[PDB]
Amino acid sequence: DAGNILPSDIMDFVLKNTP
Amino acid sequence: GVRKGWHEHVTQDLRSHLVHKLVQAIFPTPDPAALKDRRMENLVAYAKKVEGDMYESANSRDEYYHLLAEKIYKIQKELEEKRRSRL
Amino acid sequence: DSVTDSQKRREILSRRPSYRKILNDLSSDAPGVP
Repeated sequence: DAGNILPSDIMDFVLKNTP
Repeated sequence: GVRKGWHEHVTQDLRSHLVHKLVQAIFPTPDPAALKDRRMENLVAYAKKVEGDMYESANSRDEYYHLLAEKIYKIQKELEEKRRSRL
Repeated sequence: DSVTDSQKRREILSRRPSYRKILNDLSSDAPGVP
């Protein structure tokens, strides 16, 4: 494992978007 | 017979498709203003950097896909758990 | 469990319905033509 998870900020934006 | 043709049968084009899909995985459809936004570039930057770690650590084509496949599932779970509140 | 995180994880994939689905389907046609 070399960090397969993202920092919160990236996730925070993408979820805030919902097409 | 077999020396160092590993990276010879793997093209940049193939990888380009992988990185593009890597972005799609997180952001399926960004709007015109989002695409030209810094956040998007940072998102691509993630895909670009992760692409780097994969190629370096893969060592094998099967592993190359395997690492990405698990990685995408990990994000997918995280996104889903997040959506629970943001309904 | 955190030590053998990689090993323990590997076992889960072997019984991951969606992972197996996306793993088989997606790799079935890696795009790549100049």
